[PDB]
Amino acid sequence: EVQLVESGGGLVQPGGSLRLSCAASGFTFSDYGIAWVRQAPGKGLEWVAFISDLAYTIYYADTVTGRFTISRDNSKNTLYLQMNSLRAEDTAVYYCARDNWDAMDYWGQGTLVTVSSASTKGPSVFPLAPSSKSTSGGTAALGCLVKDYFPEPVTVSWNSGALTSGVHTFPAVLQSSGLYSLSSVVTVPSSSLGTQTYICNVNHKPSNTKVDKKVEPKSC
Amino acid sequence: DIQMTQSPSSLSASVGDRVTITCRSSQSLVHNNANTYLHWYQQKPGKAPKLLIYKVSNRFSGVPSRFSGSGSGTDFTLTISSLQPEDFATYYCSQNTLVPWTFGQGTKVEIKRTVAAPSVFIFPPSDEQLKSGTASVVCLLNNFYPREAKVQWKVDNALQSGNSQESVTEQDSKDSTYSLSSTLTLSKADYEKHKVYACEVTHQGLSSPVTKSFNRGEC
Amino acid sequence: AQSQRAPDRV
Repeated sequence: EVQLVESGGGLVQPGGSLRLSCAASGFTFSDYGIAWVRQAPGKGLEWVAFISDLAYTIYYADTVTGRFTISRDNSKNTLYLQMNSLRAEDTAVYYCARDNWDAMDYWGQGTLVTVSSASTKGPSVFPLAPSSKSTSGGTAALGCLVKDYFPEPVTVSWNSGALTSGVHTFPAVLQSSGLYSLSSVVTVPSSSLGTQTYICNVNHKPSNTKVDKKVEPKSC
Repeated sequence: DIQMTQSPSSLSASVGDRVTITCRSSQSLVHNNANTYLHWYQQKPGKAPKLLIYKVSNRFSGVPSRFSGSGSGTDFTLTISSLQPEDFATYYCSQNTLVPWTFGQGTKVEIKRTVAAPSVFIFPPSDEQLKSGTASVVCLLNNFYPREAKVQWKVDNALQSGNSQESVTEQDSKDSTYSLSSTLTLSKADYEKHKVYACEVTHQGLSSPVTKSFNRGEC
Repeated sequence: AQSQRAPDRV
């Protein structure tokens, strides 16, 4: 029931600014200190800022000091991190974590900040239809191609979350064009093909692209 | 300023094995209040870290009893008493006694598993992608172990080199396997001037390389 | 150097 929800992340030009927001819920917010911790893609955890209980003490990481400002509004149950003069070195999933007074015990799911001069692009969604040349069998595979978006992240589900078994959503690959592309694949019984619908639910929030793609067999 | 060094940075262990992860401080983590703020985190793929152990040895709410902590001053330890498939993750120690608060590098735990051959599927480009002018031919290697595999692309016996990308899934939390998609990307112009699209896969669980192929045409 | 490990309430 304890939750911290980060928002306000996104794409920013280098030198630009963002204000991250963390909406607290399910505890006494005014009782606890709140930390920010960031994780650059494929990298370790880096602590960045702390605001105490009533804001009396505030800590920054040297890497961040002067540019980032941590603040809170106890009456709003919200924490803020104002990030100025963003370098590429700041690209990271930024976590807000509540501190026990001994440990950061509850973290939010994170908001991704991408510092880049590239521009947002929505993806195209294409079906990966079951069986090539030879039809039928015992276990089939189908999927969706989510092609050519920037930046991360993209979300993929199947049948609005009702289908999870056999699902592999692959990490995105950065193509030579500076655009991302992934596949989400599912294995299902062959006998089920044509007696059930398979929809992939694609969301790319940064570009307001939200697409439901039906995937089925064809003629050849 | 406290440097947190973990040992090892990664490891493979079988299910049921005892696994020990070491954390080293450059400075005592005993606070002035006599407490020692060393904590351990588990981070699974694309999820936030979860608190496992706080203050050296305290198991956090809902943490299974096979996870424990140990140590004093400079040298600390995380033990997994009997490793389970869901225990795949990166583990981090952290200190809270001094500012800045610091983490170790992480120790990635992989689950060692019996060899499993991939299931190989090939997908021609949909007509709809074709209309946008591109062709992606996808090759899926499903539920295999170990992670290493080679995928070779051929178009009418012409070797394809550098025009294909691969993505591997993180180890599955239930059956401990990996999956891999290789995407061959062509112009639709090029795609339509050729017939046989073949994916050749090499893997330890495969006696002999397996080729999945199709013959072009919305036929 | 040492971090505050008690709330601003104290």
